[PDB]
Amino acid sequence: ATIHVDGKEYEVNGADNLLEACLSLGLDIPYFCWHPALGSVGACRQCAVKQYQNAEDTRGRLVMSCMTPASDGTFISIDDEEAKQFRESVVEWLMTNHPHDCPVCEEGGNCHLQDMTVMTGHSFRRYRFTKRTHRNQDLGPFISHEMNRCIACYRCVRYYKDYADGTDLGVYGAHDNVYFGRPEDGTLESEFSGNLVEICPTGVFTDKTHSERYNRKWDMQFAPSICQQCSIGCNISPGERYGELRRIENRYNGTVNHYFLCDRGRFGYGYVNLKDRPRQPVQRRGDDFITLNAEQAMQGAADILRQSKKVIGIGSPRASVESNFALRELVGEENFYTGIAHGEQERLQLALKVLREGGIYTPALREIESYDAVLVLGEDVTQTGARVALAVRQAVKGKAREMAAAQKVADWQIAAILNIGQRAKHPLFVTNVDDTRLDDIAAWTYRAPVEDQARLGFAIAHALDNSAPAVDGIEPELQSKIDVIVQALAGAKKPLIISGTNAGSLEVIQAAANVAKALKGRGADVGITMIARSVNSMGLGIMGGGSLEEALTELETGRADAVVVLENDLHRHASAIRVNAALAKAPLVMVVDHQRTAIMENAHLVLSAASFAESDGTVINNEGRAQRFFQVYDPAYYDSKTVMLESWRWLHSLHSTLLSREVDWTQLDHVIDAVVAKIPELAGIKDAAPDATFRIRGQKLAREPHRYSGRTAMRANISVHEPRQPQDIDTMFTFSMEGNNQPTAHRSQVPFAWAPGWNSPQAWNKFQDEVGGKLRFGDPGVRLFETSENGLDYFTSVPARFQPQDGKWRIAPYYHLFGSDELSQRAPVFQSRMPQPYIKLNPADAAKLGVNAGTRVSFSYDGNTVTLPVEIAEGLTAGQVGLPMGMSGIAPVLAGAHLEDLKEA
Amino acid sequence: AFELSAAEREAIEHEMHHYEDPRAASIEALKIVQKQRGWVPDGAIHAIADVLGIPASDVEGVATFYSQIFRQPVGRHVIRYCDSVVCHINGYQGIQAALEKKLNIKPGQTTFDGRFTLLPTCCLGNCDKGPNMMIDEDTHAHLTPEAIPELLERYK
Amino acid sequence: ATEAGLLGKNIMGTGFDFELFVHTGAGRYICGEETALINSLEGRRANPRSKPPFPATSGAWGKPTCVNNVETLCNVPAILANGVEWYQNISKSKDAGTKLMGFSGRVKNPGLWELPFGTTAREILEDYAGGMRDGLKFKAWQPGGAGT
Ligand SMILES: Cc1cc2nc3c(=O)[nH]c(=O)nc-3n(C[C@H](O)[C@H](O)[C@H](O)COP(=O)(O)O)c2cc1C
Ligand code: SF4
Ligand code: SF4
Ligand code: SF4
Ligand code: FES
Ligand code: FES
Ligand SMILES: [Ca+2]
Repeated sequence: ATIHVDGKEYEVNGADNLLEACLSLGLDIPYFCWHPALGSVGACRQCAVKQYQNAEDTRGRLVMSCMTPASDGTFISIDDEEAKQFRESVVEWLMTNHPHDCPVCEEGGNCHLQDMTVMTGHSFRRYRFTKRTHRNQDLGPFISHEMNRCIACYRCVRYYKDYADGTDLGVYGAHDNVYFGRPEDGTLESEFSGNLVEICPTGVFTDKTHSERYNRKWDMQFAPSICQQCSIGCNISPGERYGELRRIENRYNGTVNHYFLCDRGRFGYGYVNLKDRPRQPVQRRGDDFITLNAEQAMQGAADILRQSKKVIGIGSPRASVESNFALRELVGEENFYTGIAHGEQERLQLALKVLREGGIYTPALREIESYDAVLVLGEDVTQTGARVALAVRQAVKGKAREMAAAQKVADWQIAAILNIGQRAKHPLFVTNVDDTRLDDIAAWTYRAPVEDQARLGFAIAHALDNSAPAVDGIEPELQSKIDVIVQALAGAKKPLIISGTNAGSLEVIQAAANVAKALKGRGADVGITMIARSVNSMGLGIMGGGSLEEALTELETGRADAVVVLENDLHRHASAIRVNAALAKAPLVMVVDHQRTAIMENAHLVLSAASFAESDGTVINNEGRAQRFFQVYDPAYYDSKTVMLESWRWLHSLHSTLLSREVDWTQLDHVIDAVVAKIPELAGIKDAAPDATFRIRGQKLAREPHRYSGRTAMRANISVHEPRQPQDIDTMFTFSMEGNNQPTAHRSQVPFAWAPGWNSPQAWNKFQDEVGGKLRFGDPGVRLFETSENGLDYFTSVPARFQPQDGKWRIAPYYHLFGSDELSQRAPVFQSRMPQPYIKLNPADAAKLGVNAGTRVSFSYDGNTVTLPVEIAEGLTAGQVGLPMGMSGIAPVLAGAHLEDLKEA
Repeated sequence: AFELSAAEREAIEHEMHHYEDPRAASIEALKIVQKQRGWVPDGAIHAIADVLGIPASDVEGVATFYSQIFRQPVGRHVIRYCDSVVCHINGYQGIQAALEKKLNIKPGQTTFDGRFTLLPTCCLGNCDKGPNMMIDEDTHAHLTPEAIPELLERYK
Repeated sequence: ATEAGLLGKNIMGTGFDFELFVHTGAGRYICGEETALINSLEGRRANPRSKPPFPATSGAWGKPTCVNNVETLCNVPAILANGVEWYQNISKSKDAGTKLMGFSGRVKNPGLWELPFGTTAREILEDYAGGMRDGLKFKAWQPGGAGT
């Protein structure tokens, strides 16, 4: 299409509206109610331009650019005097009731309303009457509410209800008394409620966790990082001030997470700021805990390791690829053990084999929204891979999108699309041990044990393809439900099969692979998604190694007398008594970690490792994409006694001091080169980000904005002499403002979005190739493996149906977005959001045991009689006890296990 | 707490039969609850939402959008005087002042005995016979300030 | 009409099924706007909708919908019963048929009369409304409601 803006010719997409087309061209049109991910509704009336009928037209008329298609031969003017006057008048009308709040408002300096007030040129107030006022609501521990600042742009309700499918936020009242919030005080129930603080263009919805230690956007030190709280790999911009992690902002990745995070990623960062974190190397000498610097810690550890007869290393899926590789190089490949249990390792390696050998394409997180039917087997996605659940909700809305496209409705006219679609949706079928949060939009939900969910998957695969193994013993009603799923999946152009390792069942993953293979054999464009457990579960699976049980066996038999545990608490993957006994038997325990864990009491040496905020590295997400995270700040800048290094730096220096008796702190690119030289399956992590020599016209990439303040005073109380700028030899970023963050700079790692005149998250428009698309020079992160040419065979190991044995209680896993992840559950703001510990019981089982809801019952696992209160689960099948995985005292390895003597305390 | 009565629930499902989407019975469900209890209390929002299968935020948005759905307690009789343009020409201000004097309450308020609540309302579609008022279900036209106390006695 | 077969199933034996409901409002002036009317009928807040699409293609619950005033639908049966030629020759004006017109507000006879299009406002004011009341002089008038 061809448009003429202010007498200048432009080539645009005709299927776009004029606002997103002009913003993609670099032109500035003020806007409030439009969002790239939410569509156009034409509410705020801010985006007025003057449209002319033809070239020889001087009158024109004011139109909404967001509601006007960018059709071929379209003549508009942005800088027309009447259009500018009307846009200024719209800002002025918004300003009549706006509170005098910018100094005490958390949005200030990051506020889209401030930016558009300045952009329209409105700075003189002639309104003299009263301003309307609203009372605020309590919205829970994450979101702070201030309705005075609302401009009634309806972005919050459109995102929360129409996009995120939330139910507890709405708009109330009428005329100028419209109110946006909950129907009563309470916590916002959506797992994606935290995106309101970026969706809202004003300071109505703000980050309460950031508000506690508030600082302005210009004062932040930003880095591009990867969220560490699950396996999805959403791109984040952590921002630090005064040595503490202050905020997690969304970093736009047009391939993975685009505009949105989940609440665990956004608000679960508080473990970085915990005061009990190790900051120096500490050696246990008898009952004394002496503090070492880096060099003598390396020398003492190297001497003791040299005296040892066999050193084993226990990695973790929390640690990066480089850290796990450095531990593997320190101890040797045959002495390296993954820190996860044997069953978890089997499930993770099966998921990896399905992903990189199954011949079925695995989609990125944005690509999930383009699928026409979804079958989720076993994986409680909202509690384990939440952003996948949000993308699945978008894929469900795809049917209304297609129906509206059949009626020649433009794809941005979202209200017309929703009106045409009504309650029609693409088919979604979820299976779990109980109800999920996707049940509101799912075409069907199967509440069954993991064996029965696997049998349902195998039956679906057999009915799709007769070469798949059959299932004997399916009831006719379950058969009818299976047939419903089969005709929904067979008639889909793009079916998607989602599973993962969190169900605790190998057979669930096998059944999902069988369904995907059966759909691939019929010629469908089938995709498969595997949800892993942790941020680098897939990287640890690719690297490989022995299980934690084998490492504990080596420690117990005395074959290994030295153990180096990297970033692993070891209690989530094995019983605490066995771990404690094996670690007490070992004459040397060294723990390299950034969190004070329970195994540090028996540790002979503790190395103060860096968390993700203080370290660089690579993590492989659930789709196999290698992504680099960069260090946010120097931990030694304020506290000069802090010796907190990257885990790979500690382990490389330990290996060098063990070999040549000399220290070697090395560089990140050297470790990455060693990884890609030694492990060819991880060769793609080299191209996840450019090396430390990368420059934009000779200059590095700035971590902090150009208006960063307090350089000669932030450390003045410690010393009036300003310290040296922290040097970054590892990456291409600099720990200063003296660098490049231009939106036109040829790079893919953007620490934060800022453009002149766009101080809010709307500056990501300037950083994109087209608005709502990808980053201008490509989204960061590369895929490790391509889709294989040939697939796997059908898995013939169809399990038998679940049978409740008397006196034995099968543990059904229950996951929680707030509580199941280890580091995020250590965050203090999550404790209020955390559910109270519980045990779920069937009504028949609770009546048989003579217990009601709330009564405290006790059970013994690995010789630990623990007591929990009972709540009644309607959807749980009898013979099962529902336990909250990943919580304190309940390890995630308990999923699929069995319970004895479960009786009332 | 709030519990929907059997008659209210049955009327709500009967209204749900009239449409292809049960959300379309939200206004009439709120009106049914208001007709039974004078107004719509806070628990009625959640009850109507549970019966209709729609979120409580949507029911509250509907209830607070429409002016004749009362989300605050009202008196036994709701006086609604027209304050629109033709009744302004015909002199609704004298009628309003007579109501002020007789009831001793401002518009939007309720009398101390809970007998009356005074409310302005938009044009009642009776402009040729103005000024107009609407007590609970009866519209009174050709109003004069002298006839207002006589009109208010027949609503006990 | 339902008891006499004018409404319901098989009206006049023609096989046409038509059910007529009465939806009572809850008091907002914006509900008369046709797309806001459709939103209110669906049980939502009565915000209007952007056009296009018009309700004829996707209106109530996404279906084809036609919204018409009471007086238009009341003009329909006389057109169908007496014919097009009678309706065109009601008056010699560009707007065909009769219209309910009136005058209100401190006139001698405020009311409503069915008049052909092209009737002057002076004819309605004096010959039908009786002019202004005694002691009052004409100052202004609004032709078609508060929004004119
Ligand atoms: C704010 C607003 C309120 C309206 N209220 C009414 C109304 O109460 N009754 C009505 O028939 N039309 C009303 N209309 C006009 C309708 O939008 C629509 O044109 C009409 O109801 C049906 O069209 P018709 O005149 O061809 O029958 C209103 C329009 C607006 C903008
Ligand atoms: S929302 Fe924006 S304009 Fe309003 S007080 Fe806050 S910073 Fe100022
Ligand atoms: S609360 Fe924020 S997002 Fe919602 S309408 Fe008001 S300004 Fe817009
Ligand atoms: S979905 Fe996972 S990776 Fe993404 S923000 Fe949430 S916890 Fe982080
Ligand atoms: S952005 Fe177009 S009217 Fe709001
Ligand atoms: S102006 Fe009062 S009834 Fe119409
Ligand atoms: Ca570094």
